[PDB]
Amino acid sequence: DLPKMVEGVFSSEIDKQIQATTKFRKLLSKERNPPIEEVIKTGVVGRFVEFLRSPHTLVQFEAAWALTNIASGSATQTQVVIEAGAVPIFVELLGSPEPDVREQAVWALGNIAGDSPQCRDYVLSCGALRPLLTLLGDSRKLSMLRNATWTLSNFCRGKTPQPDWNTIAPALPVLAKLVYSLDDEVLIDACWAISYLSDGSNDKIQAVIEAGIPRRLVELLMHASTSVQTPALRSVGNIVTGDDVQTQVIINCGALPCLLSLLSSNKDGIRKEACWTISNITAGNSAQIQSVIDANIIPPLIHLLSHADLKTRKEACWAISNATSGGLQKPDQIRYLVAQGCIKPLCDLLACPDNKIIQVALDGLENILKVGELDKNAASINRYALFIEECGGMEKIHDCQTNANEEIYMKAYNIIEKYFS
Amino acid sequence: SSKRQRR
Amino acid sequence: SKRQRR
Repeated sequence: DLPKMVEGVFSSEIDKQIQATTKFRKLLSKERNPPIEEVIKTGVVGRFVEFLRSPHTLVQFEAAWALTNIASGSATQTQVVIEAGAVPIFVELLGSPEPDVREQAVWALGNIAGDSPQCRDYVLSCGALRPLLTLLGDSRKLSMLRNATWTLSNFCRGKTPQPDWNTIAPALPVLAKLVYSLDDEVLIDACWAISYLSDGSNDKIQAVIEAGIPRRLVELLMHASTSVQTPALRSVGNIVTGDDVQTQVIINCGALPCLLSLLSSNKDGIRKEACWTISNITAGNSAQIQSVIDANIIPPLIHLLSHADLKTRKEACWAISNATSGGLQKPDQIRYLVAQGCIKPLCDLLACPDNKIIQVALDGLENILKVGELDKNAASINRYALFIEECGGMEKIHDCQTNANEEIYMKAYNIIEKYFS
Repeated sequence: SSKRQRR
Repeated sequence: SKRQRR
């Protein structure tokens, strides 16, 4: 009964303290509607934090568990725990001699850090990372590995703002190891954590590369579990947003055959993601476009330009359009894209409700044309302009002249003025 | 939600 | 050149 429990918590006797606190732990453990607020109203959160420094590990544990589940509630409920000064103590408890106390401290810090980026940063400010990274390297207990990895992902997670880089960066070596874990759940949280850190500028990508992480990520693209594949894919995608040499690391770890496979994944998200990743590889140099061609990725893409949802058609559009970048250096590539039937599905997208997509399809089609114009002058017509005319594409370019986006209509005009006078 | 209640 | 987000 609630007021007797309050009495127990404020008793100075360790056994009264422990019976009471356990009852609170159990009540905050309810599956449906834990009365977090009623508990908070009683005034005991301050006590639970005192209990965190008792020499009796059991009350440390029960207190930590109660606190963990208050911090599992709303932002204001979490803040009550933060206000009480629990976080610097939880960091001390990462060094407790008693493994369950350490684990519960890890768990509490996960929940607190998970409430928001500001909260995340607060926890990092209290020196949480280093002792967490240590537990991750030493512990053999699977539950602790699961918990500490998940909590590590919460330390990495968030963009408004992102964690300070030098502060969170030491996580990379530990994550490089956790992705070889034999546990699926560790694998998942590790991969998510990596995808948060790899989402950034090229220097951050570089740090991921030099931790040695790319090789195992690519291998995890083909993991049985879509829950593993998704964040591993996300991370590989992030990497190839880097420069050409950084992108080349991903090619050299054999990602292209995996990306070819992932195009046929049963999850829409993975397919869409796979296309986005490929588009950033075909945004690269001539040789990297050629890699995508030699991997037979182009036909599935061109197929996806017509099939599956619009978000998919959008990403495939970027991928194919990007691939038309080297008409000057290696025009053989465009002629290959044309021969695999890219023109007609590109023309279709000119009527896309998204203006960026219209521009991307228009760009691709201008590059297609310039090669046909080079083949024309070395022969007598531009056969690419002809196929664009008779497939109905010329009329769709014509309609782009009524588009208001300056980039779009001016681009559409010159194509008509140049290849369709 | 990136939080976990215990039990 | 290259598209972020993510």
